[PDB]
Amino acid sequence: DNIQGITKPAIRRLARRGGVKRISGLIYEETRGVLKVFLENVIRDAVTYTEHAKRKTVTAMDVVYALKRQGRTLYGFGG
Amino acid sequence: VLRDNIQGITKPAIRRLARRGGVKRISGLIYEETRGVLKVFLENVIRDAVTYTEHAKRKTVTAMDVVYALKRQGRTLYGFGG
Amino acid sequence: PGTVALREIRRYQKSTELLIRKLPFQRLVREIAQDFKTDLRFQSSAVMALQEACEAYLVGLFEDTNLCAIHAKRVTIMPKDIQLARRIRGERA
Amino acid sequence: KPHRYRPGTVALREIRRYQKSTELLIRKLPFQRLVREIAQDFKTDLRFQSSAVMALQEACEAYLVGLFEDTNLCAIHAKRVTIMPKDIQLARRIRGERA
DNA sequence: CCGGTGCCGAGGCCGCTCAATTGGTCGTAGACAGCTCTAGCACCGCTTAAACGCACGTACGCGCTGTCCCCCGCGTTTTAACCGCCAAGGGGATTACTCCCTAGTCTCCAGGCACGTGTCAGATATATACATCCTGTGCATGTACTCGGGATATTGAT
DNA sequence: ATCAATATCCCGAGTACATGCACAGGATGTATATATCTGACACGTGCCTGGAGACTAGGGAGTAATCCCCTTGGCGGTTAAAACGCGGGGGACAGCGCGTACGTGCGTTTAAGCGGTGCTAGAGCTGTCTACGACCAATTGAGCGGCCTCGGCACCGG
Repeated sequence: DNIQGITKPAIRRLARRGGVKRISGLIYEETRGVLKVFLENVIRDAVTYTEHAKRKTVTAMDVVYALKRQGRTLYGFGG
Repeated sequence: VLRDNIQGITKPAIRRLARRGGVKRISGLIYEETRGVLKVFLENVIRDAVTYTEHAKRKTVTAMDVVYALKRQGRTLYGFGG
Repeated sequence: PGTVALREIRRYQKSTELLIRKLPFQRLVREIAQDFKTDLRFQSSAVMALQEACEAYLVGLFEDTNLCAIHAKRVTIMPKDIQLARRIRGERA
Repeated sequence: KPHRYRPGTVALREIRRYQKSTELLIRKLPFQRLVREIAQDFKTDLRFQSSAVMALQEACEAYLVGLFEDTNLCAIHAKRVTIMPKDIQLARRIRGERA
C-alpha cells in the first residue's frame, strides 16, 4: 500500500495550482483513482520499451516515447 | 435574393441533427451559433484539401484530398477511399 | 406534451441518412472554397465525404452538449453548453 | 481574541502563491515508492533512472493541473464554487478518457 | 328534548367502445455472386554478395544501499458561507395548422481537365581524397539563491 | 470609515555552483568526377463535372395558442476552512557493484537479378433474388361508460 503516499495536502496543492477555492473532503479518494489509472498506462509502455532492448532498466527516454505515443509531449528530458 | 449560403443550413436540419444527438429541448439561440461552428470546421478541412490540390498541380478537388485532410486532424473517415 | 419529440429522438437514432439537404451544402462548400482559389471543380465523393464528416462532428458535439446540459440540472441546451463543450474538448481557449 | 482570516481569502493567497512558483508538489519518496511498487507488480527486479521518475512526476503533475482546471470550469458551469466528483466525471468523459 | 329512518349524494366496482400501434405478405428491380478471359505482372524459385545483426569479454559510472534533523503532515477545535431544498412568477420553446418553394428526379448537352504514354536530360546517388567545425575537457568568475531587516500594502472588527 | 496584525515587497550583504570561453583533435562535412534513371515536357483522349430545362412534392417558413421548464428569491443544515498543538517521516550525506556501453570477431540473412506462371481485375453482358416500397391484418393500451354499494343529512316519532 503506497497510493496513500499521495497525502491530502499534496492534492490540495495540486488543486490550488489549478485555480479552485474550495475542495470537497471526498474528492481525494476519487482523485487518487485518476492518478492510479493515468499512471498505469505510461508504465505499460515504459517497461515494454525497456523489454524490447533486452535491458531491464527504465531509462528516461522510454517514458518520453510512451508519453509521445499517447499524445502528451514533454521537453527538457532529451525529447 | 442575395443571401449568404450559411443560412442554407435550415433550422429543421439543425433540429434533426440535434434529435439524432439525443436532446429533448432546444433553445432559440443555438440556431445561429451552430452554423458558426459549422463554418469553423469547414475552414479547417477545405483549406487543407485545396493545398493538396496545389501540390498535385490539379484543378479538381478529389475525395482522396479531403480524406487525407481529415486524417491529419485525428478524424479519420472510412469508406470514401484510402 | 413532451412525447412527440421523443418519438423523433427514437426514430432518427435508428435511420442512417443525410440530415442536411445536398444542394445548400454544395453551395456552402463552393462559396467557402472560393476564397482560397477561384474556379475550382469538386469530386462528388469529396462533397459526400465532407457532408458525412460534418454530420458526424455535429452529432458528437450535440451529444457532449446534452451531457453538459444534464450536468447543470437542465433539459434545454443553450450556447452556454456548446461553448463549454468546445472549451473543455480543446478546439478553443 | 487572535486575528482570524475570513474563509476564502487564504484560498486566493495560496492560489497566487502556487501559480507563480514551479516546484514539485508531491513528496519525492512516496512517488518513487509508488512507481516502484507498480513496476514490480508488472515486472519484478527493475531499475529506474532518477531523471525518468522525475519526468513521470512532472507529467503526472501537468495532467493533474489540467484536469483540475477543467474541473473548475465544470464546477463554475453548475453555479458552484466547490468541486465535487461529478464535475471530474463530466470533464473526463467529454475529454474522452473514462467513457 | 334526542334518536330511528327515508332520501339524496358520492365512492367503488365491473365492463365494453373506440381510437392508436406493429409484424406479416405482396412485388419488382437494380445490385451482390460468379465465370471469362487476359494481361501483364507481381510472386515465386533459384543463385550469389555483402553487411549488419549477434555474441564475448571488459572497462567504468550511475543506481541501491546505510545514518542524523527538523519541516511538513496529522489531528483537534470553532464557526460561517455555501449547498441543497422548496416555491412562485412568467416567458418561450413546443405543437399543430395552412401556404409557399426550392430539393429531388432525369434528361439533355458539351467542353475542361483527369489520365495515361513517349521522349530525353539534368538533378542526384556514390566513391575518394581533403580539412576544419563541432565536441569532450578543463577552469575563471558572476548572476542568482539565500538570510535579515525595514518600506508598503492588505485584510478584519468597531 | 477607519486603526491593529499579518503578509508581502524591496534592498543590501555573504556566498557558490554553473555558465561561458579556450584547447586538442577527430571524424564527418566538402570538393571533384561518373553513371543514370526519375521526372519535366508534349501529346492525345474521353471521362465527367458543370449548366439549364420541366415537373413533382417533401420539406421549410410563417402564424397562433399555451402549458412548462427556467430563474429568482428565501431558509435550514452542515460540510470545509482557518489556526492552534502534536507527531512522524521526508530530506540531506558516504560505500558497493551490477548493470550499461565499447571493442572484437563471425556467419547467418536480405537485396539484387532473371526467367516462370498462376493470379488478381475489368468490362463483358450473365442471371438471379435479396431488399427496398406498398398494403393489411395481429396485439397493446388508454380514455370512457353502466351499474351497484356505502355514507351523510333532513324528516318524522316517542
